[PDB]
Amino acid sequence: GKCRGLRTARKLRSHRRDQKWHDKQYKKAHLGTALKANPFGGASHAKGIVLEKVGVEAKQPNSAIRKCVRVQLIKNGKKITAFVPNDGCLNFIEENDEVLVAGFGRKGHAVGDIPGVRFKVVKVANVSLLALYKGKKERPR
Amino acid sequence: HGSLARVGKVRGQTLKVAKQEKKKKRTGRAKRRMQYNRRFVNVVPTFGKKKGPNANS
Amino acid sequence: KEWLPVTKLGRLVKDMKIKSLEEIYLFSLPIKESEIIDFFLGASLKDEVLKIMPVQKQTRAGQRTRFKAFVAIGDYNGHVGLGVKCSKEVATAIRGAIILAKLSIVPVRRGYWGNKIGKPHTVPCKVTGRCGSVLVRLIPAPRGTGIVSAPVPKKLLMMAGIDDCYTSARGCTATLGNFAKATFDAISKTYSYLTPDLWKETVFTKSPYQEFTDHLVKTHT
Amino acid sequence: PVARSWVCRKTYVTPRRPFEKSRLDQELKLIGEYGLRNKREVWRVKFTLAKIRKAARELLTLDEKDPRRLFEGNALLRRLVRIGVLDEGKMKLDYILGLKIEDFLERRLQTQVFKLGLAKSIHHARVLIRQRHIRVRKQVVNIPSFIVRLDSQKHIDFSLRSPYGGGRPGRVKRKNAKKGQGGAG
RNA sequence: CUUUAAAUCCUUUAACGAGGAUCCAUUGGAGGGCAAGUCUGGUGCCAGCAGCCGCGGUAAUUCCAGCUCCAAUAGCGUAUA
Repeated sequence: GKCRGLRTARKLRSHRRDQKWHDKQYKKAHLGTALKANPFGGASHAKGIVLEKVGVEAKQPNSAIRKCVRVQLIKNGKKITAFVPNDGCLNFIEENDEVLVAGFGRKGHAVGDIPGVRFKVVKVANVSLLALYKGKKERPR
Repeated sequence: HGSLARVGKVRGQTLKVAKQEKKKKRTGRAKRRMQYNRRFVNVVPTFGKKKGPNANS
Repeated sequence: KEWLPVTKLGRLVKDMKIKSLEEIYLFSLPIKESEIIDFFLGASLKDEVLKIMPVQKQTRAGQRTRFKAFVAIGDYNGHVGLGVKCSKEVATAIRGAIILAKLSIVPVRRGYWGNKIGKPHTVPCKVTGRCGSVLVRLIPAPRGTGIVSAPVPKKLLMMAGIDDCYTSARGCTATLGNFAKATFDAISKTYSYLTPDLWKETVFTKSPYQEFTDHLVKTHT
Repeated sequence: PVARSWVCRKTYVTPRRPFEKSRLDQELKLIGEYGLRNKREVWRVKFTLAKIRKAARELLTLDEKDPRRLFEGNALLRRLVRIGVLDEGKMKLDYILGLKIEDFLERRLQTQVFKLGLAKSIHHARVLIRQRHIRVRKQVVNIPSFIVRLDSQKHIDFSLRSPYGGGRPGRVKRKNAKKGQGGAG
């Protein structure tokens, strides 16, 4: 610090509050605008329904068309794109299915070579993709 | 080929091999002890070039 | 293979008239032969390669690379050391780093923490070292708490003998060479600190040069 | 409003470093030459040693000739005397910092029974405690993590219904005898 | 038999009660951090792996399958504050 005395508290309190308010992560984590812009609203998981299946292209260095699912939410109705975790599981998902959408790991940020899409699918038709991938259960039609 | 937007190709065409038998373990009591006596007691890593326990030379 | 002394220090220590390197550290004599330390110390000396760093030049015809090595030396009871070498062949760099680590060898005088019993196990004071952006600090520790640090101070201090020390670093500690040289400078400044037990006025013993000049002048000119 | 406890505390702590060869090899040697089951026992003993060392550091950071420092001083000293880790030669406050993992792992019931010569192997000693054979002070103990105190060290013996030290034979001998008598006639 | 308003839970004693003790121990990984195979077959910038760097173009120590290995072991992995 700079100011050093006995009765020096107000100026340093104002300095601490202003320089903490000028931080970026603290401003993101303590204002209602970022919580309003978040479709989940601080929720770990949020179920939705499927209206279309559009696969997005890859990025500049690598070229592999990775398939994705557009899911409309129920609590908000916003159209957010999800991403299938494993290989060949797009046959496990159909139109107007009961999917469960969660985050991917970067606190709501784009990850890797997939542009724009930030979410994924962990459960479809009230069963996980792991059981369908390992063939432990069967999706009921 | 032909239809590019088709998923599950690498598992759609592959080879399927069944499983095999399974022995008895020590539930980690002497399993890591066998790890110790087959990793450091018998063989040692060379100073400069390492040698793992699964290095099938 | 066979040792032939060329300097005066090697000839005097092979003449069997110097007991330890303690009086060499009193007189601060420079060491120019690596095998003198082999004459003093026994089989308690081992080596440990740190990391091979692939630095490179660049010329008209592509880029040309050579290997940069590090090694840590020092027995458990007493002295430490460090050596940096960079050459084309990795093996010659290893032997050169071993030789240069045998050249630069310094001791550390361990102290106690609070009460005093048995043998010293920690640093006598809070000493720091810096050769760049690294601000490394040594802290005295109680008996048997174990060193805690980055694990390359852990291997350096287990090569040293100080089993109880807290550390604190600051800066870009990703670079291994600068950080290792900084903690070497921090551990080498142990004797360069005035202590309350050492305020007795020092005596000046007779130098081995002062007694054996007449022997060396007839041994080698 | 219920008559409940809600008093729960942890016993093992996980290290900050996830994977490193030195401490893993050290605790592997401790399990191999002490016959533990997993890392939970050695982590629990390390946590108890850390608590004792923290209490010792809190005692030594106080000033001399203080009644509280003396109070938990001879309290902790007499407790480590009664467990059977220290001895009658070194009962000073500066000898508590020189304790190792071996000093607290030696007082386990499994290691004590293995060192008593009443069993064959370390794992055999652990299962022999686990099979409810060996009692202390006319009371059987099936738990291998029993800290043996110094005074109760000559009171380790087989129970009355343990077949190895006198008693009724178990299922195997009577089944073998019944099968032999059935096959004889 | 005991506890219990009466039961059930624990302990005790009877009679049964395992030889591949099928009375079968699961979860993520194996290029670096990050402990752990340049093992063997398949498509070969397609399908995928990957929190970061990147790996995939016709012999992949990273993809998909079998053995071996490596971490905690009735526990382990993912997301969110």
